[PDB]
Amino acid sequence: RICEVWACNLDEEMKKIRQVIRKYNYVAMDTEFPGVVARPIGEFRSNADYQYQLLRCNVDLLKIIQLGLTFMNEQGEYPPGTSTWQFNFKFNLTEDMYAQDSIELLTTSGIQFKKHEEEGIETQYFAELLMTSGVVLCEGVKWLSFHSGYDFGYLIKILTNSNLPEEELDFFEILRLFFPVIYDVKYLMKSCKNLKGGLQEVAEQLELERIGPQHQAGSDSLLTGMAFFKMREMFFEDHIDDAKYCGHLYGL
Amino acid sequence: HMQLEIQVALNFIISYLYNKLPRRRVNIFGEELERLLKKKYEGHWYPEKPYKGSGFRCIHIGEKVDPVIEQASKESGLDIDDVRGNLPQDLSVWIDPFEVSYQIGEKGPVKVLYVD
Repeated sequence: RICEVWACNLDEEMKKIRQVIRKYNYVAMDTEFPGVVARPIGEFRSNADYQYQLLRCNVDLLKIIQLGLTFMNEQGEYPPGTSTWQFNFKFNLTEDMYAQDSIELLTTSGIQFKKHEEEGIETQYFAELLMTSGVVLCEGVKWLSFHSGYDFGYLIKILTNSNLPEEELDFFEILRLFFPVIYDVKYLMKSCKNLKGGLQEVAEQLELERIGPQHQAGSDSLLTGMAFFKMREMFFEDHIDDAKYCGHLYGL
Repeated sequence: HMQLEIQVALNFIISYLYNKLPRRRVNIFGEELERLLKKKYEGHWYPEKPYKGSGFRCIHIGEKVDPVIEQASKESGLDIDDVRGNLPQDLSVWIDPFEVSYQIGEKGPVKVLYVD
């Protein structure tokens, strides 16, 4: 179900994804990064601006550690065989910046940093693959996520290969170009009176079948996708109002 | 039918606006909102399964304001910032069959306004 992806097999798997996404345009995703380590400097126009500047100063300094993508169709069905891909990126605990607790939490979750440091994927190359595979831009994709501000922040950083836009509004303009359609499940949960908490708590409340290392990108993306479709029929009349939910990331 | 539930929700929301904004505009806001909500909820009200369509029907007023509130607000000559300004921060109102409840703040408890 979940295909571990490293450098040695990046091209092989992206090629498959290049095809799977044609029939399974709904892709749920999650990431794993080295926590939050910095504090914003300067003035802030509002609470939204402060949250964005907080995200910016951290996204610009850290390196993504893991990306999880689960593909599904309009009816919430998975492609035959492998439905989820977990990309492991190159990270060096001796060179790279990070938050102590986050690394320890990830170690306990199963992340093998040693292998990330030796066989991890190069974001620069992954960026190019994302673009040349029709998963990232203005096509007809539906991105499903959970408490995703940082998740998309890291992706935007990779895809543009530069620091995030200084202004919050500019970041969202760019976000729209690469991910025109995004549904953040945690944001949607604010409209569901009986749903609260993080992914694991929502899975419990929705009685979803958890698959794999319950604390990694791939595993989480699976739950997100399952949560989205169930919630989309249960609390939303089979159709999410874009005016109110599309492109809105929890927190930002 | 759903009339009662909608008015419970409306009277609650409107109670914060009176004596804070022009009486006539608040009245229009109230009346227009009822109309918009009744229109929006038709075909999405299941007294058999009240939870069904809860999210679709949820009315939120926070950083982002529900379009129906913006529409009612515009059609009544009320500045959206004035409406959000006199209501509790991040107010969420659920209007379901036989049950109207709300939540002041993202972490606040869900309180019941009307139930059967």
